[PDB]
Amino acid sequence: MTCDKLPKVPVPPLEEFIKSNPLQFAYVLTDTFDCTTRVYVQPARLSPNQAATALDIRGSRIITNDFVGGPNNSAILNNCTTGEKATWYFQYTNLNTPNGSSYCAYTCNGEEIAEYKCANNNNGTDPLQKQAVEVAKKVPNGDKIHYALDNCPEHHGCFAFY
Amino acid sequence: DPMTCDKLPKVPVPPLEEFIKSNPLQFAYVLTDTFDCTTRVYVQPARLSPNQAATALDIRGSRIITNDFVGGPNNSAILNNCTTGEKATWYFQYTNLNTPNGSSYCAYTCNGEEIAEYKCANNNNGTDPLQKQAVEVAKKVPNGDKIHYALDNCPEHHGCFAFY
Amino acid sequence: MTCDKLPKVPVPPLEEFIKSNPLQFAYVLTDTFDCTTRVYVQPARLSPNQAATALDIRGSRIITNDFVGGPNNSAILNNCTTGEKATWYFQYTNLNTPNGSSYCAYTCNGEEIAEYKCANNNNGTDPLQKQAVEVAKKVPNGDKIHYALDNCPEHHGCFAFY
Amino acid sequence: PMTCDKLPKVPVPPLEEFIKSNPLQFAYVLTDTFDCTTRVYVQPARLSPNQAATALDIRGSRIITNDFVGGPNNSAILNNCTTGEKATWYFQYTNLNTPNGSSYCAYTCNGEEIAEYKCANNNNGTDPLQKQAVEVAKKVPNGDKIHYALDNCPEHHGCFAFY
Ligand SMILES: N#C[C@H](O)c1ccccc1
Ligand SMILES: N#C[C@H](O)c1ccccc1
Ligand SMILES: N#C[C@H](O)c1ccccc1
Ligand SMILES: N#C[C@H](O)c1ccccc1
Ligand SMILES: N#C[C@H](O)c1ccccc1
Ligand SMILES: N#C[C@H](O)c1ccccc1
Ligand SMILES: N#C[C@H](O)c1ccccc1
Ligand SMILES: N#C[C@H](O)c1ccccc1
Repeated sequence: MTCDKLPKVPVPPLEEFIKSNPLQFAYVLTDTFDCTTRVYVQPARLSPNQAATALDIRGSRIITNDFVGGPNNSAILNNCTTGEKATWYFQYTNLNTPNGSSYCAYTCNGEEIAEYKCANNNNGTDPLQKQAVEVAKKVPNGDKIHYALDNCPEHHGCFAFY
Repeated sequence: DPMTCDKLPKVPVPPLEEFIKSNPLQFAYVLTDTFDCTTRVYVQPARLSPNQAATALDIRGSRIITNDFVGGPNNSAILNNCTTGEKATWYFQYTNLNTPNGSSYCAYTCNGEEIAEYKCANNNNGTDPLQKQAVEVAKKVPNGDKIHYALDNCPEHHGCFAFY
Repeated sequence: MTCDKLPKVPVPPLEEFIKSNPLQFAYVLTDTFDCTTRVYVQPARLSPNQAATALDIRGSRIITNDFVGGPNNSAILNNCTTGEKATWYFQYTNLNTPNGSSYCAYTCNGEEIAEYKCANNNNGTDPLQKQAVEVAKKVPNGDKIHYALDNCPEHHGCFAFY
Repeated sequence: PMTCDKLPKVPVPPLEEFIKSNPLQFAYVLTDTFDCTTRVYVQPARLSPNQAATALDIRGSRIITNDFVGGPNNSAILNNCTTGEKATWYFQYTNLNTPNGSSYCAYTCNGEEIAEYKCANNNNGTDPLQKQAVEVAKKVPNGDKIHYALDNCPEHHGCFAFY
């Protein structure tokens, strides 16, 4: 199983992602997205390109990425700070079930997995996440994939932010 | 024209949904320099949130301030700084969400008779006439002289419309 | 004619300002000092630095700055709420004439005028005020200088305050 | 027993005596409004037809203003510049511009109880007259509300008399 051979389910409508807000990454690859909250934003009223934006929030820090649909069930991300581009795919999505939402996404380095993000708002109770993670772990560099929520800063009265 | 911060208008908090449909907004006028060059995103409570508090995100480049909020009496929103634990009682001077010309509002929090903070948000490049008259009224209360235009000389973007 | 090259008359003795109290600004640059009454205050008895204070009063709002002499006939202001400093000069003073008092003061942003206050207590009848305003308007940013006393709030029995 | 209508009514000193005292702070007041407050007196405007002086009551960034003219029985009649509301005030005592500075205590009455009380000084409350005046006014009806007005005041930013 090489990264480029992973499932690429269709991107849900943006409204499905927004109804899921907010989410937390239960499993990631690199340490960048440990202890992170995901929020999805519609495009600004006056945005000429009408791109949506993904917010990755870690305490007082935030990574932002505009995204648009691309070929082969892909999302193409534009890093708003650096202009860096990346092609992402969904291994699966399971948004807005009666037990909440989960998904797992990935970007590839040819055959290696460059980054992995599994999000949920049900504390990892979705059976699809278990299965997806085990499958992702056996991809080249999938050894790095880890539970992302172990040693996270203490909160000060907010549920989803610190 | 109301004289002190305690006497400003307090319109009903619109349903969260009206705010979320306005996402994202920018702050055209603020009181302290904390909220210059800032984009606001409203977020619904997490599914498993015990208190069902919504969250206001104040995003300035690569930095974020977060505040959970819930309804309070007299059309108040009570905020909880997610990083500090610090509480603040806010009100809306006016809201004008989701018009054919977009959304604007102005919100504030008082230190008694003075204004401690002020946030005028819009997604229509400051063209709502309500916003202009709101800013003029707020400036006249104690400490209101610090309220200023918040979007001069902000950093350059890298491909994104609403973030940098 | 740029702001850094405007006239800089000697700051009169404090007593001359206090004998003028209260004044109103006839012409100002920003909107801040519209519909505003100026009162000058002597240092407190126990003040170590013996700085005098300028009070800018607009309804129930007050802006306060201690000030002291600086070089080149400057007044250095200390905003009492922030500790921010600003360097002011007098374009002219004409205090305590038989037709009352007037002056025009200004603070620069290099070659631009950042703020302008022309005060009087004679309903703007000092011919010096008209010439001074005409000169300052020609300076960069000075196109914003405007008459400050149109459509001010109505009073409830007091002459100088509302 | 001492009631408000029966307190001392010393003559109002000339305005210049108050202006020479500027600025003052209130060490004792009745209502909450006049805590952490600086008092500044202003002469009438040149063009003011009635020539009423003005008292300024400044608390941080907020100012209350009252024109005043002398009335009967050593009274000052105050005109709130924002409401147009009138109040008759008196001085329990004045001690302006001694070699130890200035102090006074003034009051206004709701019949036999005291509606407001303002004890000003520019000497950190060291005038012996001031202690005595306060003890007396506290025993008047409602005078139990009179308190020290300078306990937990906001921190300053380089000015001495304003914050
Ligand atoms: N999670 C995650 C990815 O970075 C992602 C994928 C699609 C759209 C936005 C963001
Ligand atoms: N899992 C789960 C919660 O609903 C949750 C917790 C933190 C951030 C987003 C969502
Ligand atoms: N802080 C701030 C915002 O403008 C705000 C956020 C939620 C409710 C009221 C006001
Ligand atoms: N005004 C306005 C725009 O719609 C706007 C611009 C930047 C960020 C949010 C919103
Ligand atoms: N008018 C005016 C200025 O703010 C100013 C100038 C000199 C001294 C005090 C205040
Ligand atoms: N000009 C003039 C008057 O004397 C005046 C009017 C209002 C405030 C200060 C002074
Ligand atoms: N202190 C005090 C009162 O407010 C007052 C009394 C007489 C004159 C001016 C002001
Ligand atoms: N008493 C005393 C102080 O020195 C003081 C402080 C502020 C204003 C006037 C006077």
